[PDB]
Amino acid sequence: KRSRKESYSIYVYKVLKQVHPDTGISSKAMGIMNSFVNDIFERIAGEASRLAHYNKRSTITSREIQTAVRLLLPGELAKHAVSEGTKAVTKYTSA
Amino acid sequence: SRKESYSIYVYKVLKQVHPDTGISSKAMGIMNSFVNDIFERIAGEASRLAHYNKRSTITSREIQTAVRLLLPGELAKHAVSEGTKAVTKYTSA
Amino acid sequence: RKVLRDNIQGITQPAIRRLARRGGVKRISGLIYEETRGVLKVFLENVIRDAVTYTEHAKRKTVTAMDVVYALKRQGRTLYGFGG
Amino acid sequence: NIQGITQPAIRRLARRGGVKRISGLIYEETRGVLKVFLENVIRDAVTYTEHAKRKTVTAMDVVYALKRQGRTLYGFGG
Amino acid sequence: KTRSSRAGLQFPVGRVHRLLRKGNYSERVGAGAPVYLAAVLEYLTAEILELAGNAARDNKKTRIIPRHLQLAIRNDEELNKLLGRVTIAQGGVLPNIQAVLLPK
Amino acid sequence: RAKAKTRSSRAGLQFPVGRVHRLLRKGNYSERVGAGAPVYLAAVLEYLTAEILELAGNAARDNKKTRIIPRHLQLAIRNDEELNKLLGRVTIAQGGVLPNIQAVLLPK
Amino acid sequence: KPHRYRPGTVALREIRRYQKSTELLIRKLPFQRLVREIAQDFKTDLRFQSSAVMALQEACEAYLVGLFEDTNLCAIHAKRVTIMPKDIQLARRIRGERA
Amino acid sequence: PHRYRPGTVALREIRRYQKSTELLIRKLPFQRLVREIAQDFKTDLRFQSSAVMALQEACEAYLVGLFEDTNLCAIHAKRVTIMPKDIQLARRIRGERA
DNA sequence: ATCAATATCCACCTGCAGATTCTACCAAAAGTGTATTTGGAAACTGCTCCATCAAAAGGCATGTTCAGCTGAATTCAGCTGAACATGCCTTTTGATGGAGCAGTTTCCAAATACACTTTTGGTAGAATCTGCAGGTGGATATTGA
DNA sequence: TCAATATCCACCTGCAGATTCTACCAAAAGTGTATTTGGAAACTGCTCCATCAAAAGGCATGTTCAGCTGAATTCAGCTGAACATGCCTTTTGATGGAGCAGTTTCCAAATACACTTTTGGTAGAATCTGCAGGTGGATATTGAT
Ligand SMILES: [Cl-]
Ligand SMILES: [Cl-]
Ligand SMILES: [Cl-]
Ligand SMILES: [Cl-]
Ligand SMILES: [Mn+2]
Ligand SMILES: [Mn+2]
Ligand SMILES: [Mn+2]
Ligand SMILES: [Mn+2]
Ligand SMILES: [Mn+2]
Ligand SMILES: [Mn+2]
Ligand SMILES: [Mn+2]
Ligand SMILES: [Mn+2]
Ligand SMILES: [Mn+2]
Ligand SMILES: [Mn+2]
Ligand SMILES: [Mn+2]
Ligand SMILES: [Mn+2]
Ligand SMILES: [Mn+2]
Repeated sequence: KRSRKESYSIYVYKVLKQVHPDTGISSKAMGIMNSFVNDIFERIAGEASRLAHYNKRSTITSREIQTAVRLLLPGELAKHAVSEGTKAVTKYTSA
Repeated sequence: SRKESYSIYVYKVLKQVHPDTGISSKAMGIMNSFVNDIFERIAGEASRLAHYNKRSTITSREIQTAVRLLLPGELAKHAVSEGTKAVTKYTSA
Repeated sequence: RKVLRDNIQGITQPAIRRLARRGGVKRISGLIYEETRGVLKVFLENVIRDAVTYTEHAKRKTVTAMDVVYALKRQGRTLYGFGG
Repeated sequence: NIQGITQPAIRRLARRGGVKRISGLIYEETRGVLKVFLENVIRDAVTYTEHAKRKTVTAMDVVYALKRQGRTLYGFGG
Repeated sequence: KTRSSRAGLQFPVGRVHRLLRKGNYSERVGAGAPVYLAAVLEYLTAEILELAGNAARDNKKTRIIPRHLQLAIRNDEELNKLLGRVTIAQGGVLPNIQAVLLPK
Repeated sequence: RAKAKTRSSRAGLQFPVGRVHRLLRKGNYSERVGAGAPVYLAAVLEYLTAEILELAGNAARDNKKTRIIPRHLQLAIRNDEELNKLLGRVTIAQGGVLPNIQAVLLPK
Repeated sequence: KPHRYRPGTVALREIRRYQKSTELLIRKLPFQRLVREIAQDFKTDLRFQSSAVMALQEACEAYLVGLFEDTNLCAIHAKRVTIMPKDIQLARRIRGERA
Repeated sequence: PHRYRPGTVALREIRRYQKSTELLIRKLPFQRLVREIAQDFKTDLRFQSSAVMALQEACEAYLVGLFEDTNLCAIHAKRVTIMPKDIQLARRIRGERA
């Protein structure tokens, strides 16, 4: 009788604090960030799905995400994106 | 391996509209590409429609809306027509 | 309610001129106002036609902010700020 | 190898595009555009080739790249 | 008893349905979906061929080549629209010249 | 039983890794999703929001504000070649446009 | 005198002004009617979330501001400073909106 | 002792090439340009003989299209000769370089 | 080359409407415990893709000429910007009545799980033909006088 | 117009490079049973959308009046089209042969499931503060003389 709806707000805010310790963000702005995150999520995942299909693969590995990033993101943003993704994943698999 | 396409079907249809006419090899490829593209757009739109209404199944209704979102005026109406018609008769027997 | 008519003329020159100033336009031919309205109406009908189509497929009598956001995306005018 | 695209060629193109009079500076300007177009389409294609883990770039790779770029091409695999 | 025969179509209603379930479009597909779609596909195909043919004749030929398709596409407002961002290979462009360029 | 560690923290990510995994499933992009994909993708999304956030913050600082608003996101986005291209077909509500007047329009 | 700025002084003053802000430039109510009207012709007895209309306006106004930019550029190309229908027409054909 | 005025052979060319659908660039030079470009992304590659056609059809079609838009921009500037700037306005409004 | 007639700046100033902080349910994540298979390796195969390489023109640089074209420069009619005086209608602020949105149960009808039975659609082939190419002439379209 | 170039459009006509139309088979597709399950009817709570009322002011409308801007004209260097002429690079053609891209055939590592715990979010009240909206002296800019 409530209907709780999800959002990335909690996370944007944590990242906002690492880059700008004491800066705030209005809700209109936070709304725009959620949009952004979902847009890119959708885009990455979409291209990824297509990549798997073109190759007869039934599963999406972090390898699909990576090529996807290379196709979707522009030059320097891609480098940085890819680096941090690989970092997160190799760190993850080290339990 | 087996490389399937729409070459046969394009042709049967070609034979109706223009029985006395033939179709190139390249021209046939073009036709293939066409069917594949429209299929994708229609499927994709349809796919998203379901997701939005939190539906987990793609019926003929999503297909019809997708068609109404994708094709131009007269093209869409005839498309929908042909679409329900086919469904109706399919349901006959 | 009350018959809604000729509402495109509600988009006045002052406003069409303010939008052009943000667009950085310095001088405007008097024939521009009728062009804009025409263009605006064609743009709006398309976004609105797709939206209401989404509204009808979801079987509602209300056009939601999302119905629009999806309409805009279908048209390549992706909008950030109202959900989605 | 870009200069391989002779001016006469660039003229035939412009001619198909309906151009009557051509400035001399265009030719280089057009070789710049052509270049960027190929770079982009190939940079995306090869990416598909290398994701498929291959040494051969296929029509489908080019095709999929064109779609990526919004230049959909019928007649070569889809 | 071919699932297409029932719908009175040439296009493969079965193959299509296969292409849907396997295409990652939705968790599940409906009996009608393949039908409705395949018929929308057949329809559009006919339309292209119909007009492409007429061009085949007008060009005096008998076999439809890419050119006849492009002529059939770029000459129809609606097909031209639906295919506004597609390149028909080996199709050329429609004969058109900016009257401002004509002599005299 | 052992202590529950969120997959995010195992990756040193601020973004919800499990959320990203769940969504990769409900979206129907593939029949099955690997274990790192949500981690990789989540890292990226987190990395991208971090990038724009830094720029907007500076943009907020420039305008002498402490709370980011849509306009700061605009300026941030439109002034960076890359974010600008990534969001080239995106319209940010209440963002405005970059102050820009064509040279020829100025007085001489 | 009375004092009097020359043609274009206030025009550039305005550009500077409207580019420094983010407020919607069209009046809310008029925009709403137009919307409810256009929509009534596609489907009768519809209702709108206050925000669907706010979205619509964000989108229309951004749309036209970009249009004027391109427009304005086609006016500077014809070695002119005054935008005209002629200019809006070229911008839309090149954008593909109305080939 | 016989001479077609400037601009006439041209209209003949326009009419000719718009009537045809044959590729307009010398194949080899193209394939050479392609292969060279590809190199800067990954060495020792190979291209299906088709993959290079998909590429030519793509380019020429792009260019011919871009010339139409360019031509329009010249017309708009009251000229009749396409200038590098006409190409820039076109690409600028297309969103290719905005 | 100075003047005011304005517009643009900004440093303060202070409620108050949006944050931001602080708390309780839960609808997911996070564990284990089995089950299921995806998709790299290996072992070879038949396909193309890459080089040779030897002519052979077709198509491309250079040049020579000069015919329009694309810049300038002027000049002026009249259109669009800048101002004002009017007074209309868009804003603002709730106050209220419900239409219809959504959250919750309960299902038949509808789509999904295998496990065999059947053509159907695709390859590699023998059957066929539609145009491409050439060659002639005969109107056309140009362009000079 | 007249009339000499060059073109360009038709008018037939024969061979073969590609349509085609076959013959035959794995592989979908279709048939039959059992499951599983998706949400469509059927209610209902209630969020927020449609209307309204009333008032004051921010603005849209018209109007003058004339500063410039768009545009019509006039005027030539000179840039870029039309022809020729000189051959260099691109075609046309198998032909050889192996780099590769497929293709089965295992299975270990990786996923998927099915409940069972645990707990990281989310929907509201509390409690604050950026900063919006005024205020008004500087200072810049702008247009007059
Ligand atoms: Cl159905
Ligand atoms: Cl993975
Ligand atoms: Cl005009
Ligand atoms: Cl230039
Ligand atoms: Mn109406
Ligand atoms: Mn001269
Ligand atoms: Mn005057
Ligand atoms: Mn009710
Ligand atoms: Mn058969
Ligand atoms: Mn012929
Ligand atoms: Mn059972
Ligand atoms: Mn259910
Ligand atoms: Mn002027
Ligand atoms: Mn080998
Ligand atoms: Mn907790
Ligand atoms: Mn918590
Ligand atoms: Mn302030």
